[PDB]
Amino acid sequence: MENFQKVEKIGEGTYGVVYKARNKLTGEVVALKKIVPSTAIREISLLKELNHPNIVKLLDVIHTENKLYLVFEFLHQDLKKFMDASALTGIPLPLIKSYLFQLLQGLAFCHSHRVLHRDLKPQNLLINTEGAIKLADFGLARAFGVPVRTYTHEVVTLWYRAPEILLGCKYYSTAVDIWSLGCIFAEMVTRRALFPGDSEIDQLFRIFRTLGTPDEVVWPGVTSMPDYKPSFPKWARQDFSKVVPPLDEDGRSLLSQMLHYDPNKRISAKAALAHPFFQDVTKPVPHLRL
Ligand SMILES: Cc1nc(C)c(-c2ccnc(N/C=N\O)n2)s1
Repeated sequence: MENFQKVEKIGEGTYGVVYKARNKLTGEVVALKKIVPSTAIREISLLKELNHPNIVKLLDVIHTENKLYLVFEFLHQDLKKFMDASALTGIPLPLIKSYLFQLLQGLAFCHSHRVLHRDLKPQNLLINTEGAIKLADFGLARAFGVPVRTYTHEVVTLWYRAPEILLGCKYYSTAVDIWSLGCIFAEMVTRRALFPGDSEIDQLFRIFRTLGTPDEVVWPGVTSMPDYKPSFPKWARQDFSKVVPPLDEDGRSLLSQMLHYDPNKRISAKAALAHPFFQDVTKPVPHLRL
């Protein structure tokens, strides 16, 4: 731990602040996240062996006097920022399409080894001047979870949370990740969050008012879920043409499938890569201001 010299604060996570750190030894620049039991360790240690070009590498795990340290490779920017930096113009489609392609490539990899992220948001997606984007804090939800607030004495984000999770399902699959990504995808195209809910019920209803209130017809077993309430308002499904304009039909189709209520009907990572939308996929370069 005394092998790193803090430089600045890359930000604050839901369970620990992130710092950019100089590696006294190698002298390499790394992302250091401070955070305990043994089960977690065995788990987060297992993540070290998991590596993919689009999965932000967990270089080394460091546990000292009940003070956990995650050492990650460093990337200079996250999508949340890059987006704020492109709100006026907007990310070019070719970059959106590639960013989604690579993201699923990664998702496909993790899910393949049955590793869910549970909490994908732009802020956990990192990019480099070379045109690549990677997933960060992946598989960390399994190790621990989330309090009532956060370490930073605040509150997380529900905006990208799937409905099964919002409805009480305690045994959710990889499908939840596809939902989050699909939301992100939509944000990239419109430059505004899809379901910016400010509470679980707001989150749910906001989702209801766009895709209609679910039921056994489109989501078999939906009424038997823990937090499902028969008294839910019955909204009608809005036209997707009004949701992600001006995205083309290939996009709307692909998105529609990433947002199917029924998790098992929801499109998978491996499958999304073969969807017509990636017929003309390339690898543009971003224009980050460092
Ligand atoms: C929240 C974050 N979680 C991780 C793992 C982050 C991260 C990872 C790599 N590089 C960076 N740096 C971003 N800007 O300087 N941030 S930011």
